[PDB]
Amino acid sequence: GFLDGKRILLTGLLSNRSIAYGIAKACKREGAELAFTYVGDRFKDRITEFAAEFGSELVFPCDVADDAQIDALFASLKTHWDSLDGLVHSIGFAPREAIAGDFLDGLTRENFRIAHDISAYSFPALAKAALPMLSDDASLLTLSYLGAERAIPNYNTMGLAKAALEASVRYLAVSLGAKGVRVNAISAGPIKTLAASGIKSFGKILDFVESNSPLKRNVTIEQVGNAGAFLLSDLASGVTAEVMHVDSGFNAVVGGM
Amino acid sequence: GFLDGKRILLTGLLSNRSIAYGIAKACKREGAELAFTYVGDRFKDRITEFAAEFGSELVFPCDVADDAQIDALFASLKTHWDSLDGLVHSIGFAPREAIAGDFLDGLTRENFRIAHDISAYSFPALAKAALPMLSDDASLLTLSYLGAERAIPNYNTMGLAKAALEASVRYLAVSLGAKGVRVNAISAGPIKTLAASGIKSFGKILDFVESNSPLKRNVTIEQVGNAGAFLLSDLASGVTAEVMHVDSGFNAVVGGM
Amino acid sequence: GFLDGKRILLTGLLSNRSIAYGIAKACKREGAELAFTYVGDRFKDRITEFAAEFGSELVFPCDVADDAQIDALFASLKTHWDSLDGLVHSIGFAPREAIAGDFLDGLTRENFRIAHDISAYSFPALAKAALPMLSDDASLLTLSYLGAERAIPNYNTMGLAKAALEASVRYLAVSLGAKGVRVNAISAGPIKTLAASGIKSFGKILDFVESNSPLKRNVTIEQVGNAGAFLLSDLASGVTAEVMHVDSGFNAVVGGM
Amino acid sequence: GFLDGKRILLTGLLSNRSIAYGIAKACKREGAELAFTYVGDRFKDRITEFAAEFGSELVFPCDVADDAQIDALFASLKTHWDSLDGLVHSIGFAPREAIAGDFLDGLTRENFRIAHDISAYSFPALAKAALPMLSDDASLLTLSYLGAERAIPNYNTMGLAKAALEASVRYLAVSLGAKGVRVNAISAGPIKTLAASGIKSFGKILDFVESNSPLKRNVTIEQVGNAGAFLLSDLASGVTAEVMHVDSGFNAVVGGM
Ligand SMILES: NC(=O)c1ccc[n+]([C@@H]2O[C@H](COP(=O)([O-])OP(=O)(O)OC[C@H]3O[C@@H](n4cnc5c(N)ncnc54)[C@H](O)[C@@H]3O)[C@@H](O)[C@H]2O)c1
Ligand SMILES: NC(=O)c1ccc[n+]([C@@H]2O[C@H](COP(=O)([O-])OP(=O)(O)OC[C@H]3O[C@@H](n4cnc5c(N)ncnc54)[C@H](O)[C@@H]3O)[C@@H](O)[C@H]2O)c1
Ligand SMILES: NC(=O)c1ccc[n+]([C@@H]2O[C@H](COP(=O)([O-])OP(=O)(O)OC[C@H]3O[C@@H](n4cnc5c(N)ncnc54)[C@H](O)[C@@H]3O)[C@@H](O)[C@H]2O)c1
Ligand SMILES: NC(=O)c1ccc[n+]([C@@H]2O[C@H](COP(=O)([O-])OP(=O)(O)OC[C@H]3O[C@@H](n4cnc5c(N)ncnc54)[C@H](O)[C@@H]3O)[C@@H](O)[C@H]2O)c1
Ligand SMILES: CCCc1ccc(Oc2ccccc2)c(O)c1
Ligand SMILES: CCCc1ccc(Oc2ccccc2)c(O)c1
Ligand SMILES: CCCc1ccc(Oc2ccccc2)c(O)c1
Ligand SMILES: CCCc1ccc(Oc2ccccc2)c(O)c1
Repeated sequence: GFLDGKRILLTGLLSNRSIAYGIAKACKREGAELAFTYVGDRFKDRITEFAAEFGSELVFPCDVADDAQIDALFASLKTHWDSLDGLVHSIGFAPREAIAGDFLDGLTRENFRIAHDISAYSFPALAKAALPMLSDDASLLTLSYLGAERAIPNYNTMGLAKAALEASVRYLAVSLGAKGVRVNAISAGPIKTLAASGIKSFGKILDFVESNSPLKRNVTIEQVGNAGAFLLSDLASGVTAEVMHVDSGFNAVVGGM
Repeated sequence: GFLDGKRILLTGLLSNRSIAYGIAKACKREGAELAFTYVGDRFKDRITEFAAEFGSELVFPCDVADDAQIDALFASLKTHWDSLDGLVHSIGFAPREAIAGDFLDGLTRENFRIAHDISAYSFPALAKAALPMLSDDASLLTLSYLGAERAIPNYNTMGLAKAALEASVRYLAVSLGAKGVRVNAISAGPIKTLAASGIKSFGKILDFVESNSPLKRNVTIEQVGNAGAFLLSDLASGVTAEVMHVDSGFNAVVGGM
Repeated sequence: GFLDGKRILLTGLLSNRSIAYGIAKACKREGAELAFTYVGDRFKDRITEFAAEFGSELVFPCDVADDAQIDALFASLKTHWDSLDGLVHSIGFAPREAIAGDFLDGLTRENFRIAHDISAYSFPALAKAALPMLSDDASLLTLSYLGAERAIPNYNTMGLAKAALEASVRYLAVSLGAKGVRVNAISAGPIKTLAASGIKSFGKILDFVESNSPLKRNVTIEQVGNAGAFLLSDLASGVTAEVMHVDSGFNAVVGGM
Repeated sequence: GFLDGKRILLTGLLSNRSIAYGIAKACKREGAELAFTYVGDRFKDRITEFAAEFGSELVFPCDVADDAQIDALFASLKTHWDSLDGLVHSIGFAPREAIAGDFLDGLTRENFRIAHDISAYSFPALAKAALPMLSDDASLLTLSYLGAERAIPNYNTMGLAKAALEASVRYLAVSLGAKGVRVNAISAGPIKTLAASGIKSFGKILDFVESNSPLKRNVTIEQVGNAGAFLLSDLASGVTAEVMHVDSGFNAVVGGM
């Protein structure tokens, strides 16, 4: 398939409901060879299974909060893979206050810092840290959300991280485009994942979108998985710096009238 | 491949440099079954060859300026294909004055009318005219340009057609999304085609883009072809109402500084 | 005030609820000198009153559908005013089918043509037709709507006109910016006017916006009037090609969740 | 004038070339009553003059890096002013590496943190910290740049801060819009200020924009000053969550072809 022989490092695979999960399936299904990351020694076992399920024996710890691990990650990886062809950044986090209720009520220098550190900075951070072993046709891909461009209830500080993340996509594309590397983001629709547990009335949004999206249905990690494989592949060799909505077209309407 | 067994009607195939040409290759290459259109009886012979080259024997006249032919087109087609799975609208035109030099100098109620009739109206026109035989996973795809969103020298009235075209994409996605139909547009970078002959200093733009695009190179009909196949395919089953830039990332920078 | 001595031609003044009405008040209130247009001989009397109410004795017929009247308009005007300092385009229209119910159900080559002729073409049409007597600090201003950028129920074909109109703003700004002329558009929120009678469930939208706008209220022609004066004024001497939302911030949220 | 009797706190006034300077002039000129901030005890003297020049005797230290001073600021201010009617955030900063040369070359967890802390977080930070004494017609205004939406050479990490800042504008508008408070940003064109010294080839950009802007000229702090007075005033009572370009229309074109 269109990923035959491509070596892709996937982050953010946590459950079988993870967006990163559907992207692994879609990649494996297209010939890709995969490697994975996890956070903390207490997940080391779960990711090892998941990796086995995709014929991979490569699992690496990486707390994107630690310069040390990010650097360790690519040193380790280097001994197994000669070069890297794809990196998937499926990483987000915000203190629980910062994504609950009133925007200003959850705001503090600390929450802001953390949400931006982990959800925004980490993406170009990993990029700089892969630059060395990246290939010439290589493709980076990150996940984002409509909340970066429009005020969504409860999203709050996540909204700002995501705006910064999407700006980094553009600055990455320019920085790495010289070397033939492409950088893109997918803007996904609401999908019930672990991370999604912290968005109160997530159920309200999900229902709303199913009512008003042009396609009148919710998206799935397979749909998102499928678009990602594309962007990671050479079919998308003319596509860099894009932010691609995959949300049954929801961004495009004004719903509920 | 990801288009196995899909039946796709392609318009705007004129030369072997046409965008519609690269999209046919990409589709055929992915298992698609193709049908084509042409304008005027004096091209009837050329399109028949082209169709042969993609294992097709289906060629149909269609001047999108004529309600008659647009209707004839889908009546004819109906006797061969039971249903339609994909339609590609690769059609643009503007009187030569309207895309030369000063915007206001080429402006006249007549030019405006024509450019909008042919380049914009025709897309949803064809859609209404296919609605009857369209399938449930069907996908519509049109071509557009960055000049719809930013003032490009010489583009002029084409700029306005293209803004209207892109708006129709959204209204189409809503109208047809109920029936499971997806509608999308690709925003292509500068490609030396016959239509591109009418843009003076097209050579200036093309050179500029090659200098300043993040990927530092120009796009090709194969790159555009490849993205189109994707959008026409069920890989993009979560993607509707999108306008997808395929231009080495050019929209995303500010060049020449 | 900030319009002292500026001579401004206003179109689209039909009732005392018209957007063009609130812009006249705001302009007069700021020292402006006004002139007005009307359509058909059977409104000649109403506009004459309205003009009196703003200390003006200048009323001119102009069916923007007729090259003749558009030209007559500025010939006439020229004998009274030596030069023009501001033009307000407050003109929209679409056959009733084209803004009712299903998008595709109201679509016909004829409706499309008409809505685009009157709502879109007319703006740059008038501009070319004023170019001769326009001054160096002159400012053009048109009205638009959020339906140009996102699919709104019932808006339909008006959506496409408005996208083309907004593109013309950019091409105008480039064309006339050389001569010091500025061109801008205001994107207004829902306001109960005569034109708004043709949007079924306009009452539904208006209520929705009042519920979900960040400011939690609907806009008024005075609010729109006030922004327009600004754009027409030399306060906005650094502002061209802008599309300025004036809608209690509605474009910026995702409502109803 | 349109700011008669309004009490506005201005930050970021550093030189007579400051953007905040032109906004003070424009505000004073329209009837406003002003108060100012400064950073560090070694500027205490300069701001005191500047404040005298606008008939103000209110100057307050505020390192937006310190929770302490931000809180002190509004406690102090409270004893002089009963309530606040306008706040201007004219604050930006990034380590010199982060805005020099290659994006990835200037990237470090620390630079990112700092640029986001000072340029992005500080705006809603100040807002929460003013909420108590803010009035019902109150208006917040921040400064931003086109680099938030498109990759500009050298801007780099500033690009991301600015994207986050502009997202905060939307989330602010929603949070404070309930209480009648409006929140807006101005996207300014290149202006030779102290902060602008750190952008290498700033002179290249400034020249480029003067060549290609629709108005064919650069903007000035008076032009920006004038737009800001507007947004701070009740003329803009229908305008919240907007990001208003003031850049001779530069965002709207594609230059250099
Ligand atoms: N759920 C949705 O609807 C949705 C929509 C759009 C985007 N997203 C985005 O997609 C991404 C994935 O979220 P998800 O929905 O698949 O939920 P998920 O929980 O399955 O994925 C989140 C991942 O973030 C990882 N992560 C958190 N902190 C980390 C750290 N300090 N270092 C490294 N990794 C860390 C978690 O381990 C987890 O694997 C996120 O970036 C999120 O913003 C989710
Ligand atoms: N080269 C560029 O960078 C570029 C970018 C974006 C979109 N396009 C678009 O793609 C399409 C074609 O591009 P192209 O470069 O191959 O131009 P092309 O001239 O080489 O081919 C386009 C085809 O549209 C045809 N056409 C004209 N009138 C028609 C009608 N009434 N009915 C059906 N077809 C008609 C033309 O004759 C031509 O065959 C157009 O829609 C154009 O707007 C070109
Ligand atoms: N209410 C809304 O929310 C809203 C929002 C944005 C823009 N508008 C726009 O502002 C303008 C008018 O709004 P309105 O609410 O006052 O509608 P209105 O009907 O109350 O007044 C608009 C005027 O345009 C006039 N017009 C029609 N054909 C004309 C022609 N050939 N030449 C000159 N004028 C003509 C109408 O007759 C009417 O007098 C239109 O451009 C419309 O698109 C309305
Ligand atoms: N120069 C331009 O072309 C331009 C264009 C668009 C936006 N801007 C933006 O406008 C704002 C003002 O910049 P400027 O161009 O007027 O230059 P400026 O130097 O005159 O203003 C910058 C201000 O930021 C202040 N500041 C820096 N660190 C601070 C801190 N730790 N705490 C509080 N205040 C601090 C400085 O004291 C200074 O007063 C910035 O936010 C900038 O991003 C500048
Ligand atoms: C609103 C649903 C969309 C969405 C859901 C979950 C998301 O994942 C999060 C959310 C907050 C913090 C960390 C990760 C997300 O980015 C986007
Ligand atoms: C730089 C030229 C970009 C471009 C070239 C050809 C294009 O196709 C045309 C051109 C003119 C009229 C109608 C359709 C186009 O849309 C855009
Ligand atoms: C919710 C309605 C918004 C709206 C109302 C009236 C408007 O003015 C019209 C309406 C229909 C046709 C032509 C011009 C408008 O543009 C937008
Ligand atoms: C490129 C010119 C536009 C611009 C110039 C100076 C600016 O001010 C800065 C820049 C970097 C760090 C801190 C403040 C700015 O935001 C935007």
